[PDB]
Amino acid sequence: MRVVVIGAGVIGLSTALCIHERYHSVLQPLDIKVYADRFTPLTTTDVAAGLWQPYLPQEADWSQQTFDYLLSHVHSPNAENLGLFLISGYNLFHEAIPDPSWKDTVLGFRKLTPRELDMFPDYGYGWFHTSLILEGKNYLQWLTERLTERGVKFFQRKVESFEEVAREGADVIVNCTGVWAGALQRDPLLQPGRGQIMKVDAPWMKHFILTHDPERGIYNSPYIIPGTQTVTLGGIFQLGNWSELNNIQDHNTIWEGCCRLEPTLKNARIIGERTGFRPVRPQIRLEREQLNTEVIHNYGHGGYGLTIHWGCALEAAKLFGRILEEK
Amino acid sequence: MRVVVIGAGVIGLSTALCIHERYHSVLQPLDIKVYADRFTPLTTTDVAAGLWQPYLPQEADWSQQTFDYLLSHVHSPNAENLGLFLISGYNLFHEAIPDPSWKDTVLGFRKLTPRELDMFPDYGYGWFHTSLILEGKNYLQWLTERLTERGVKFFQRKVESFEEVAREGADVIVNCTGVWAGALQRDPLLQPGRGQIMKVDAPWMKHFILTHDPERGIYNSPYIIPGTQTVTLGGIFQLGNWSELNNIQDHNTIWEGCCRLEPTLKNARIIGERTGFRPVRPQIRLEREQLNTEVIHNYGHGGYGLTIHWGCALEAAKLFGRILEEK
Ligand SMILES: Cc1cc2nc3c(=O)[nH]c(=O)nc-3n(C[C@H](O)[C@H](O)[C@H](O)COP(=O)(O)OP(=O)(O)OC[C@H]3O[C@@H](n4cnc5c(N)ncnc54)[C@H](O)[C@@H]3O)c2cc1C
Ligand SMILES: Cc1cc2nc3c(=O)[nH]c(=O)nc-3n(C[C@H](O)[C@H](O)[C@H](O)COP(=O)(O)OP(=O)(O)OC[C@H]3O[C@@H](n4cnc5c(N)ncnc54)[C@H](O)[C@@H]3O)c2cc1C
Ligand SMILES: O=C(O)c1cc2occc2[nH]1
Ligand SMILES: O=C(O)c1cc2occc2[nH]1
Repeated sequence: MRVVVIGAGVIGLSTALCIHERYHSVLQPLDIKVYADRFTPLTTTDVAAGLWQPYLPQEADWSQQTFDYLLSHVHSPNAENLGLFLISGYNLFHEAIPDPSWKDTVLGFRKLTPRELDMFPDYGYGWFHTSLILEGKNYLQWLTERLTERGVKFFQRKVESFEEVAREGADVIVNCTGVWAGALQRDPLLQPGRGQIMKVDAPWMKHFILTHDPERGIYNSPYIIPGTQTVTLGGIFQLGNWSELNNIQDHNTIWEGCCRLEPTLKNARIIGERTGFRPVRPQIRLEREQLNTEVIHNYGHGGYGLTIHWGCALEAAKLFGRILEEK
Repeated sequence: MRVVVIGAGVIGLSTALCIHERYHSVLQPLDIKVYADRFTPLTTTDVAAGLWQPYLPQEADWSQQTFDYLLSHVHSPNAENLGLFLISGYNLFHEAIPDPSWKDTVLGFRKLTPRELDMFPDYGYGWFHTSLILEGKNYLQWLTERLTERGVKFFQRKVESFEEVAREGADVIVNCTGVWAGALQRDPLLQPGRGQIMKVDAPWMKHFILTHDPERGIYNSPYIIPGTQTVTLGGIFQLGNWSELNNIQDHNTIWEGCCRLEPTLKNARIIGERTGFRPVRPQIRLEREQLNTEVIHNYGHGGYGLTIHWGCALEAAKLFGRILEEK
């Protein structure tokens, strides 16, 4: 049993990891190799601030599975090398809207008192809550090391095709190709959703602030997310846009929006800045297909890959076990 | 006159700025575009620690042009913006060797003394001199800034060939594709010299230390070049290895190597870790070739492209002014 996971963001490495935790004891030899053309810190996953938060329905179970999972680890000392921690903060809107499904997964969820709404002249409604953050860059790095302990080998290649990989002699292929899955098997329902962010030095920001606006659309209005080192600013989401390139208006839009939202930001040193492509699909593709060869796809996580990736991996891992059960 | 520059490393952006800096006041209009599929922080450039030093005809001159031009700007306000500063430290050898030809270009060149030579107890000899560091990341940003205020537009684009660009409307194509040059036109002299590095936190390190040993060969023994915010630990050179993926054996090699050079780094926290491809050629190809259309080649700067970039950039400008005349 010779497995090739293609892809090395959060999705591809969790999966590999899950599959190894659960299966290596049960065969005989389990050989897993990962193929990506990009490793940290050059993946979409390296540009996510990594806040846990879904969109405003197995996907709910999955996110939640990942929340209970990370949380059960936040007060361990692996947590640091994971870049895992807890953070509170605001969601802000113009109009009233219903509580989300994750109401009760996050900690201490509630509506904002008028006095807390007094500080954001521009918003009429909000939530406060405690969530948690997984920095992509460290996460990816921790995953890397845990894989490398479990003797899992990496290779840098662009895979042109699944046949490429079956002919080398994979029995099982796991496609974790994020936004790039179309290149391998066509997907009219996968589109990139271009994001941009800046990293600024603002170590007094201890809260996340996310704003929402119906005309702007999802992930397209100011947000501010404190990290371990820098505070992440962003609020760019443009469907169908494949330019891996920082752009000047986006920079401004981010800067003006973020400073307006939080004037104190005006003196924060810009540290760096980056673009990525959220794998937008109306729904994560997470499912088996036969080629003689077996394929588990697991892409189309859009703007919530960190939030969900571990229910996905545990789910990809039952698919892997359902296969062997047919052998 | 339609001008297209391929590459956003120090070479392309350099030559670009420098071409525009010289001929914007004569044509009428000079329309300049940059096409690259990779920009900061994913070029080979953002990988260099950026320390000025050639090996041990024309390139000699180009290096000293680059070094003088950086010295003329070392005490200016934009040095910080540029990521440029003075640094001294050591070159350590097993045997005596001839003085290098840039002896008089760097400042205060000298032979190490007995007391100094007692500090590296594996090395019978070397030099101390004062040099400068031009930090790879900061520099490209600075350059993108100059080019952008200047109206040079950038596009994210893997160019599949010269004609495709030719057929758009380009009069001059400037070829700055580093190690990939050979994909646009076969060049069997040009090869990868993979290096890996780590960036550590050791801000008590105020000197560079280059070691050398022909029995490992070029860039293939330990080195410690301090930067603005961290210190680069290196010593890896692999001819023909095309794996962009940090390697654990190479990690150990650099780690063990430097902590032996400089025992003090065993307590240094590891910040990050990068692989790049040095465009290794027996010389820089910087020459004209007509394909119809005009092509200036500027690529193959091995492991001293920041050391030499302004010179080559000056020479590529020149070649450009000559193309005008003919037209
Ligand atoms: C600006 C921005 C902010 C974000 N913030 C958050 C956040 O706060 N919280 C959260 O939960 N999510 C966030 N996300 C969403 C999240 O970052 C992504 O949904 C998720 O990382 C995608 O993971 P992936 O592993 O599927 O893709 P990637 O990390 O992009 O990895 C896909 C891998 O597949 C490889 N690959 C593709 N094609 C091939 C090929 N043919 N051959 C070999 N390898 C191939 C690629 O090299 C890469 O290694 C954000 C996204 C963006 C853009
Ligand atoms: C570990 C390491 C340390 C180094 N340290 C130093 C140092 O201290 N001092 C020093 O002087 N030098 C150092 N160097 C050498 C230096 O990094 C290189 O000489 C220099 O970066 C080369 O710059 P570039 O413009 O040639 O190529 P690159 O940085 O690689 O830029 C090439 C560009 O062209 C693009 N491209 C290529 N083909 C196409 C195409 N078909 N279509 C569109 N775009 C294309 C790429 O995406 C990229 O943007 C170091 C190198 C390494 C690997
Ligand atoms: O811009 C984004 O993709 C984004 C920001 C953010 O905060 C929590 C989840 C999330 N996604
Ligand atoms: O590793 C390299 O390629 C490299 C190291 C170094 O120190 C001065 C120039 C230079 N290049």
